[PDB]
Amino acid sequence: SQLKLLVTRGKEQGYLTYAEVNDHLPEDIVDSDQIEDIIQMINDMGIQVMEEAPDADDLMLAENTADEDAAEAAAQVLSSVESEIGRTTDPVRMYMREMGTVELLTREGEIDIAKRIEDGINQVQCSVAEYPEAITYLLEQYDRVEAEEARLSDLITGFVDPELAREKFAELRAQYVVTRDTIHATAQEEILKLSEVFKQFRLVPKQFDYLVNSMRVMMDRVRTQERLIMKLCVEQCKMPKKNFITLFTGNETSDTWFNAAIAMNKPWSEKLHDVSEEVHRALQKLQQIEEETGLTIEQVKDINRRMSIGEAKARRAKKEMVEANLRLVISIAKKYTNRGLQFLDLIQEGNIGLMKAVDKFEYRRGYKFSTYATWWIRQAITRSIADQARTIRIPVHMIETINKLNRISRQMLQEMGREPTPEELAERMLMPEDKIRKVLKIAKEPISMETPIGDDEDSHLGDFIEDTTLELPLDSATTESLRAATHDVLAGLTAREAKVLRMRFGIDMNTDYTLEEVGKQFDVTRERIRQIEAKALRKLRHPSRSEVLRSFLDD
Amino acid sequence: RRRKLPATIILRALNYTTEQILDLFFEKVIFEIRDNKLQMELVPERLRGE
Amino acid sequence: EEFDAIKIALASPDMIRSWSFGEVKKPETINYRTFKPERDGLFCARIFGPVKDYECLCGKYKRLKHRGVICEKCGVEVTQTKVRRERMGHIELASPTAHIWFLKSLPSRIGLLLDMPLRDIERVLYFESYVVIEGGMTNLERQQILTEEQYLDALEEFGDEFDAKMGAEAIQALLKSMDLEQECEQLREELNETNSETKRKKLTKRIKLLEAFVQSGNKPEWMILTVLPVLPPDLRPLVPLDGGRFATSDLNDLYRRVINRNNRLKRLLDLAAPDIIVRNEKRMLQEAVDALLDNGRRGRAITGSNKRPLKSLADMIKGKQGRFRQNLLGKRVDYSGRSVITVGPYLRLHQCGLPKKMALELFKPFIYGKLELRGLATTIKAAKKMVEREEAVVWDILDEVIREHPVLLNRAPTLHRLGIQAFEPVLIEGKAIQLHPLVCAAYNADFDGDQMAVHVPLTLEAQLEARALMMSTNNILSPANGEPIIVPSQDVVLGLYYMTRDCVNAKGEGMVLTGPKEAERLYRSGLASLHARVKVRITEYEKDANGELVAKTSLKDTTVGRAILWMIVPKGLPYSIVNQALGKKAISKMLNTCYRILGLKPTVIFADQIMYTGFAYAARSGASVGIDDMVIPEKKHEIISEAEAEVAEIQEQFQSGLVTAGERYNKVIDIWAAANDRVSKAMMDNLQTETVINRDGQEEKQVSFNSIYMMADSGARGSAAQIRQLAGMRGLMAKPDGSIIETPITANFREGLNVLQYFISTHGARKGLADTALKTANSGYLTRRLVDVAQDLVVTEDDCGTHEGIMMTPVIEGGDVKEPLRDRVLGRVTAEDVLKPGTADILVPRNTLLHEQWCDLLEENSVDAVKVRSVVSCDTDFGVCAHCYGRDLARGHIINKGEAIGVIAAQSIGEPGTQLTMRTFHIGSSIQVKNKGSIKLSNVKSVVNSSGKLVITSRNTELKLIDEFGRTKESYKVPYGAVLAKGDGEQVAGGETVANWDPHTMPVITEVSGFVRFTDMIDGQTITRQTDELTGLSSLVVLDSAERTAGGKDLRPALKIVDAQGNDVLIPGTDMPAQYFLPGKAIVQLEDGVQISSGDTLARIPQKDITGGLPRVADLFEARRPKEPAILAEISGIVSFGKETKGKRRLVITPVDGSDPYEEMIPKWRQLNVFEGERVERGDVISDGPEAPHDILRLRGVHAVTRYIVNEVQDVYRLQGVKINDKHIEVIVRQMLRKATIVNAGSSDFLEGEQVEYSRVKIANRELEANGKVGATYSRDLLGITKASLATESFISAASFQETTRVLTEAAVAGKRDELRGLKENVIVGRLIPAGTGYAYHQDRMRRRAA
Ligand SMILES: [Mg+2]
Ligand SMILES: [Zn+2]
Ligand SMILES: [Zn+2]
Repeated sequence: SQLKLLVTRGKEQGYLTYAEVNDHLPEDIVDSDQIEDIIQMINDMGIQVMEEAPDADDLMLAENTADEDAAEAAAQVLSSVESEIGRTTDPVRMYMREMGTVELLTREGEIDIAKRIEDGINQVQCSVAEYPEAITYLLEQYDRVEAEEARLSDLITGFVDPELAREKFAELRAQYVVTRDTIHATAQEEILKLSEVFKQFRLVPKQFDYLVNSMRVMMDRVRTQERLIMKLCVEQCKMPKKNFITLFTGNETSDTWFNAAIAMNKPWSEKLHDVSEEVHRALQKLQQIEEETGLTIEQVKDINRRMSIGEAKARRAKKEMVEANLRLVISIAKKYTNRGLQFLDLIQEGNIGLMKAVDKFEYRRGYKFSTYATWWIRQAITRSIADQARTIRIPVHMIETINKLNRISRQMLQEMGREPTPEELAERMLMPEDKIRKVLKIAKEPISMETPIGDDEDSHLGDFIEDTTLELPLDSATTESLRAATHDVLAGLTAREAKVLRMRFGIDMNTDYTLEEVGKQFDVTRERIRQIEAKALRKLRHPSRSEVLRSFLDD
Repeated sequence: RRRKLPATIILRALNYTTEQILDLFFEKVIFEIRDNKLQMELVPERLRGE
Repeated sequence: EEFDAIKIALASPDMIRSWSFGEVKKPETINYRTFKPERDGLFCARIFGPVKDYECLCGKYKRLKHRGVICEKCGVEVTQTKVRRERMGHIELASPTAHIWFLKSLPSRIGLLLDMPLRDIERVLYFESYVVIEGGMTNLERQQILTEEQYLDALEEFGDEFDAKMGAEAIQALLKSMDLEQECEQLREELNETNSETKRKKLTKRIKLLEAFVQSGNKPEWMILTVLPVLPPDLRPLVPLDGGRFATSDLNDLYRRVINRNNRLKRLLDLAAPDIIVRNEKRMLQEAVDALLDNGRRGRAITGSNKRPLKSLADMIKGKQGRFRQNLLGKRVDYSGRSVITVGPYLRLHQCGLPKKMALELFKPFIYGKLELRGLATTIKAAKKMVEREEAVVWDILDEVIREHPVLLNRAPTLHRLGIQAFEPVLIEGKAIQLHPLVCAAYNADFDGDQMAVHVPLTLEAQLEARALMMSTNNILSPANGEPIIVPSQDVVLGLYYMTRDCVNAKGEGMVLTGPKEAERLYRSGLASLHARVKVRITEYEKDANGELVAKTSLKDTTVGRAILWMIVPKGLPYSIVNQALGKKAISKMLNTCYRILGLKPTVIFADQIMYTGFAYAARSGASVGIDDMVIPEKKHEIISEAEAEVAEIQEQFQSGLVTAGERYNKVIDIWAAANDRVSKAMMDNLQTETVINRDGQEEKQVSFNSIYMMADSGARGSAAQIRQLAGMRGLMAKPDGSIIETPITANFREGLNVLQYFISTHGARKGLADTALKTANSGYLTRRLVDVAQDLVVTEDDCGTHEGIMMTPVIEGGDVKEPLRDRVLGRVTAEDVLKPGTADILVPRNTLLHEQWCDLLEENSVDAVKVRSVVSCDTDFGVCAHCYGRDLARGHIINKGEAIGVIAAQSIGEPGTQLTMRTFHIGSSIQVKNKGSIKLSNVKSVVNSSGKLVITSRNTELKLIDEFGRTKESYKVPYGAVLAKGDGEQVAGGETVANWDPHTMPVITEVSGFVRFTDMIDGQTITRQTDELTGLSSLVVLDSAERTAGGKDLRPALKIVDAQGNDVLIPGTDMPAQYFLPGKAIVQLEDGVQISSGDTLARIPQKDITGGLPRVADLFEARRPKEPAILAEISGIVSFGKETKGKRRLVITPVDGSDPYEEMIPKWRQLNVFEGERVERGDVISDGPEAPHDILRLRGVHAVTRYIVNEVQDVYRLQGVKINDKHIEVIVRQMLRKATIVNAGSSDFLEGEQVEYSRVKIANRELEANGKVGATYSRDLLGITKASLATESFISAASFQETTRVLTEAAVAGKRDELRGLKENVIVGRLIPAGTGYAYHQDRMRRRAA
């Protein structure tokens, strides 16, 4: 309320001061960012100071702006900011406070987190070995790759020589074909052999993404078909959840639990009659998916469910670890705070790097994950500070050369005493004595074109850079005069003369022609064109006919 | 330039209590009761123009 | 491209794609090796067009014929390179983002559009707190925000049928999901039911907002950007500076940041990082975009590699360097120049000198045209080489281009519209612009190195305007008053004042001359001095006949000097004008009479002849100054000894304890200033009549020819003050605190000044400097603020057709008439016809332009008031009719149609404002008639007492002074019940007292004469035991509230008047019986037991600074209510008291019968100057003090407040002695009181308590009541200029001088189709101004439109 008393005093007295506002303010905030916000609000309020000094005379005397409908909202913002709570300001501090709710240690709890990660990858790996189109995709890639339409080392990123991989491709080919060539006597044994021959291989992450995306599309197909079934039965016929799932569960393959269900003498059966064909199509795509794969749609669901749960566990372990290591990222990113980039940009590059570190960690070499990910963080932030810091972007090797020059410049600037010359840098460095000129030309920033060149009334460097490409009005007038002159000159010829001498040039037309088209016009792609052109050139060379033209000669 | 405060707060924080504060920032005028109704000490300079 | 009104509105996304030329995707700009632009970054080729005109990027297609074809290799549309300046590309912001203007504008656009406070919006945006977006109907309000844990639970609460987001996605969902017609219906509902004036006030306000936002073409979700356009490439260049160093603008930096963060957010989304990562990234992108737009309102700017905050798109429009104020009004100008001005007296006043070289550089195109015309160069290049050789013939051709071609000559600050005058040229050797001399007073330009600039008018309309409107000899009347501004200034007037004076015995004494001609033939040959008193035969031509000139020879008795001055005076003037001393005031009213009699041509040629002869005889005087010229008084040493002994007296008396230190200081300073005035008078009387010379006899004394005295008498320079400082002592230096030092300077400048005295002088000298340094740097603030409010005002009707003006009379402030009537009804046009005091007549028709002939008649018949038509009551819609503005102008005829009077009005009020002290500045009981003349009483309520004398029983009886003419010669304001002597409308004798009263104490004198008793006077309760107890005066005086009991506060202190028995006679006319009641401090003296006489002091009741600076004028036009507001009546009726002393006692006034109940709360710390038993007229002084102009406007009416403002600001000027005609202040007032308020809308469609401006509502009810329907009551407002300019039909105008951001955003949400037809508007958008010559053009477009 007292800050409202500051408001009324600012209304009456006609100003305030840093001491006045700092007196009335609500205690216990004092971040000096909330303060700057509230001072900007009081400025936006009726008060227009904010002061330091009380006055003020004839120099801009008796100033005021009503600014109605801003006072009622500004004073409202004040009374609300004081009464409720103190709001955070900026976003670096947002990030700090929001991550400070992270329990900031995993002293060998990293082992459990990596345990969960391995759980996810291994459940999805069982999904991999069990997904038929996975092995068919591998076999298809093998054939495409062998012919030479693709590489073996591009598809799979090593097991736990591409000929070893290829004989293994044939081994798994025989495994998968023997799995498929028993259509129900030994199918479980077959899948067992297939899984235990495929569960020590590996692929590119993008090949695995393609596998998972064909899998996700399979799921999307099955989900659209279950829509076609249930949203067309239940939500189209008053066939409720219980009376639909009584026949939708367990077998979930045959058309009977829909068609014969139509005949069970029920209201939903008396409403499904026109949706009969639509759900028939639904179960037909479902059994065609069956045709596709070989496993029931319920096995489809169970497999993708296990995959999804492993994926969720792995993502959650990733999240938990990254929340932990955000502190590490902040600590390591503090060390580049004026490279030409923001603190938050550095720490976001670090976030990306830490994510890659998580994705490429293993305890099977006994690492300590903190110092492991420190490298990835520093490398990603270095790559970023190189790539997207300079205004005009210079490449990575060029930035390495530039920092080499700076290191050697410092070393020489206290070895030689005064400073080094390019001729001396081209022998401490071993560059060609000209690349150093180009490097130390290039590696400097640009000047800010709103730089204050305060040597005037009030100016800017931008207001002094003239325009170079504009054509002088003298030039434009001369051009128009020359057009008129040469037009009258060319009128001072014959029709055939003027036509050929316009065409072989670009005068009063589009771009200028060739002797081929000159001949396609005047019937003679031959010396008639040359005759006319050169003879008219001679004719216009006549002084007393081209004297004005040669007066158009800027010599 | 932070908030204002009662200026005696710094003096109390300097290991001063109220008695020695008052006897730092004031002279003294005594009052007595010598057999009758609140006698007074009176230096000639004290009561100028009142 | 004569398009239309400009239009503004929200930036719909698909619109932002239609503006596009391909998405910017990458942060690169250029290629670090080849400085072509990388594709595609902030720059590009395929997006924003080709680099080189008609040339591809890779270079496949390089001919004009191939324009249009996009190269198959790098898709660059081969076209001009200025197409690089108009293409806008867009960005595809992955997550949405909130436009900072429609977030932090102040009143949040989203806040009062969603019905939601701002802090929750910042929560949902910066991810502080979740928020529902159509949470269905289970538990949660739509706007109901949440927090983390609450959303976590609620997902377990209602995991289904639930919808909660946070981020820009949330605000966009809310705005989109909103449906505005629903909220209009809901708000009209709660306007129906909820009958709470505050409540349904804000309810109907928000419904006003939503209906506005619906009736635009907008949609509520367009405030949240999905697609963000990049400025083109060439408005934020990356210029190659010399050395490889590039000097880029800052928007490249900001867009690089935003494109980085957008790409990084997309990259995060592909990985699906944990939510802390994506949240911090979206916040970073939000801050990046918010720094792109405004770089402020966000709390802390993001400064570039400097420490200087980098400018942004809301900052290239704003400020005194944004495009509005810095490149749409102040733009450099080809065909200009400048130089040092100089003197050049050999010129007629219509031709400025000018150098050959500035001429041959300004008029190169003209030269080139002429040289290809006369065949001196067949081609233009040859002509250039010629005129760059400075050959022989280009000077001849330049003299043929500079024959009639007026150059505009400007000085550095151009305050008033004479600041920019044109001239012809006259080619000159040298490089100084030899300006004329007379015009320097107009420019305000001495020749101490001041630099005037010459422009050139290119076209042919501009040449006719630089000849027929801006030529030098068409602006000699100052725009702010009719007096000529060609006053001869310093060497010219000294020349005349030396020429036309008379020494007593010069050669050629008394000899008669045959005319002026042989007066010159005598002087030049030397037979007689230039001045020695002499009979001549002048022949003056008076022109009393209708346009005739009747010659009349005579023998005036003159000098030779006056006669030789007479050969230059033109015909119509009479010889008594040049027979006097011809000082500066007289030599200027010479020109004034010339212009008032003979028109303009002879006044121009006569001002030139005056300057010529003035310079000539001023040089012939040899008027030099030498050190024997400053004569000290020989009675100075005595005066200084005498005062320095009086200080000895006060020193001795201070050290005897008799006077305080303040008193001795004041007395010392008093005796020194007295010695100062005595010494100055002694020198001035040793100086003026000092010369004593002798005609053929003993001796005789005359005004002197001490060179410094002529220089101080003519008006050339200086005055008696500077002559004081040169000869007498120089006063008391005032130290800059304001306190005057007490150690005077007993020395002067002819003597020395020892060290102390000079040093003490330094204080005041440097204060003068430190103020005229702040004045020259803040000189045009007042004109700026006035032309902001009074600009779009143009005299756009021939005759408004009304009969309602303001009544003019000569101001008289209790003494000699300050401002007569011929200075106020000089130009304005009458409102209702004027009748000679018998009515006798119809003296002047109502539409007669009162030029000086009609003022002649009015002053021949002694007319006292002339109800003259006035600008503030013109009945024109968006304009001011031709007549009612009157006539005043640089010309002397009626104001033309269109001539932009708002600007010249603001400048008439603002250019003398340079001539006023910038610091504010404070100057600080019987009536005595001056002379013969009858007495005149207005509002006089007198009683014929049994004593005989006269007493006024009306609060407001003005005591005037009328003669037998009938004129009002004097007026005085009698206090209440002053003892009056003479008759009411009768005759008195000159210089005789006629009214006396009580100085500090208020009589309560009775009404009629009847017996007396008391009522409710109990001591201790209502009265106190007062008495002049040495005399027996039993005074049981009324007790106040703090001494009357709490039932005593319920008591009524009273004075009953009994008749002869015990009853109470009716008050005569009314039926309130005979008695007077009284307030606290109604000090009673007598008691019950006497019959009263009319004029009985039944009680005794006890109880101006004029700021004169410029800031008094600034606050007058700001109309700020003063500190002590003059409490003023509210309803014309009887007075009474109210609820007694609830802190502020409550008055109560009552009419005869009507709406009586008005009671007013007053701080009872202040006197109430009203009786307890009277009938206070509406608009009557209940209290004293300055009365607020708003109260004038609301109680009395328009003409009252306008006469108030004009007389107040006229006081502020004619205090300082500055003339400014009242048309200008009246027009600035007509711009002040423009808005209006409503009482009962009725048969119109405006909200009742809404504020709307007068012109709109007046045309509305004028056309409605023109129908059979009924009007709409409106209560006029009155805004200060700084707020009355704050409302503008256009937004292009209000985007200049108001703060740009609020203007743009308010117009933007409102979708305000701003027309043109202002002056800021068209000067911005660069078509014809609709003020001057452009007015006929705009009438042309008005005809085009609407047909
Ligand atoms: Mg000067
Ligand atoms: Zn190309
Ligand atoms: Zn009018």
